[PDB]
Amino acid sequence: LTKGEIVLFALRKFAIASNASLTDVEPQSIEDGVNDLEDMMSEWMINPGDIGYAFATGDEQPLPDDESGLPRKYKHAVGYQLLLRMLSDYSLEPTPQVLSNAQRSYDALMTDTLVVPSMRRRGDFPVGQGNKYDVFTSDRYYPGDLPL
Amino acid sequence: TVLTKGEIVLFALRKFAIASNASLTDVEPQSIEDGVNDLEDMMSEWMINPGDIGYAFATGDEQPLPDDESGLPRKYKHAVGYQLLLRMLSDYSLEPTPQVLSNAQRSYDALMTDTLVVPSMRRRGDFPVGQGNKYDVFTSDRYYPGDLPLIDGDIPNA
Amino acid sequence: TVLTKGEIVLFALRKFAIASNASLTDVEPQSIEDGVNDLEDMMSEWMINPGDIGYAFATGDEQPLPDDESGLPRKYKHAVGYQLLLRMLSDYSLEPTPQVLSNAQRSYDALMTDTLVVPSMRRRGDFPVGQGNKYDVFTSDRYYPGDL
Amino acid sequence: YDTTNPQYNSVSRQVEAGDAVSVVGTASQTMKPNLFYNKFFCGLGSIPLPKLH
Amino acid sequence: SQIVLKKFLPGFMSDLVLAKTVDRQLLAGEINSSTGDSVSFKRP
Repeated sequence: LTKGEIVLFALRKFAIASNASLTDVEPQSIEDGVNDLEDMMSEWMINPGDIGYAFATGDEQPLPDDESGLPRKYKHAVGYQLLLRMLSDYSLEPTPQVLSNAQRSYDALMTDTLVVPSMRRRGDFPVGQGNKYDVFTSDRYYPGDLPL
Repeated sequence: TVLTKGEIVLFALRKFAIASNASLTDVEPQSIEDGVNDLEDMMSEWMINPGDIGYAFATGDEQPLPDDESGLPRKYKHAVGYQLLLRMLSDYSLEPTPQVLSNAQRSYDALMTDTLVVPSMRRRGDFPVGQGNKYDVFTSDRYYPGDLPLIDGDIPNA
Repeated sequence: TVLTKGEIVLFALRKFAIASNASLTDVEPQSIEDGVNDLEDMMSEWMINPGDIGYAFATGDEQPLPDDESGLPRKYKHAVGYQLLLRMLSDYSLEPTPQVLSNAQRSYDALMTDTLVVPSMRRRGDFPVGQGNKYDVFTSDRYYPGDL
Repeated sequence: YDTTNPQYNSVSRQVEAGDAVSVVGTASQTMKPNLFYNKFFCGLGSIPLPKLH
Repeated sequence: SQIVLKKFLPGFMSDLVLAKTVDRQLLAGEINSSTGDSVSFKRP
């Protein structure tokens, strides 16, 4: 799943260019799309969380043929979002069907990264004599929150 | 009998008359390739949220071909084709119709009904078993296991 | 009189005036076989939500042909035809009318009325039977058997 | 041998490169070794196992 | 075809006379866990 494939999906879905169009977008435009994917992933490190994207090494510009490392399960979701971000570049506006597809793919991606933090006991809560803290277990109160 | 990705893509195209067999006498191989790739990617995405339904992905690394067998039962093909049609309609810049949306909704709802689980609520684990359950004679103990109970004894860790 | 897949498809085509006996223009058999295929897949999918209505499917390898008999009674003909019409109008890129929608809804409600069956909740299984049922002599149960 | 924390030194000098090392014993001898130790060298426990259904 | 009596209808029975007549005196409690899989008696 090279970075270039993700960019090609974005342009084909809104029809700007395709392996069919008599016309085609210049090479410079594709580089901007690869650079936009990297800003996308840099931001996605924060809100959606880490996914497994392999960023460029120190002091190399990203290349369209470079490996990305995201599994093909998340490909539709990553591609649809990028299209919305760079759609306005070509002076266009998205459609409700495209918006719904992107939203559904985003929910599908989010369903794969749940947390459910499952908060623990306070730390001063007593442990009853039913646990037999005298013999079987040393602690007479809950251990705490596992610091750092 | 057998479901082929080529015929699924052809059904998706025909249901919106992008390339039919009555109105138009043309089918485009570029459209076929785009459709089959979209079907592959969409099935890969579907592998998580709706759950596996028996689709077979391309082994190795060579690209899928329309002549291969999908392996899907014939009762899912309408839902698959509709959901594919909605996803690929942007390329020809044709907006969908409310009747098509309703049909896709009903097909997807039927698939959802077919693929339900509705799990039950197991016992907590410290909840006592009643005195009338005859422990010390039956297999039951004073308390519920709260985990899958031992089935053999040769494998006792789980 | 025995209903056939070809008869159902012809009824569905006629009811919205796409093709009929009186028309001076007629559609190729490719459209007819596409319609019968659509009927076959729709009725095979109908095995889960509405239930079983007695439809006869192709015997494995063999493809469906219009001349064979489906086995459905005359009652379900309008329901099946209207559903096929609603699923097939998009092929010719048309829009169903409100009267057609209402008629299809009425016939589908009739189909649900025919198919409907409601269950009964059996006793839990630890429910006492009572001393008045003569569980000492007349009945061997002190508690209800439960679901079978 | 920690220069920043001299509190925990347990050897006269650091092990630099090229130091001389040796292996105590013989090439392929087999023997039964005798032991010596303190009370708090090792600890052994046998944790109980729970009953089943 | 809805009401069913609990009492099972009577059936057919054989009779037991051979085990009663045969000898159950000498060999009884002689095949123990120590004797083995066979036991022998003497002859005149």
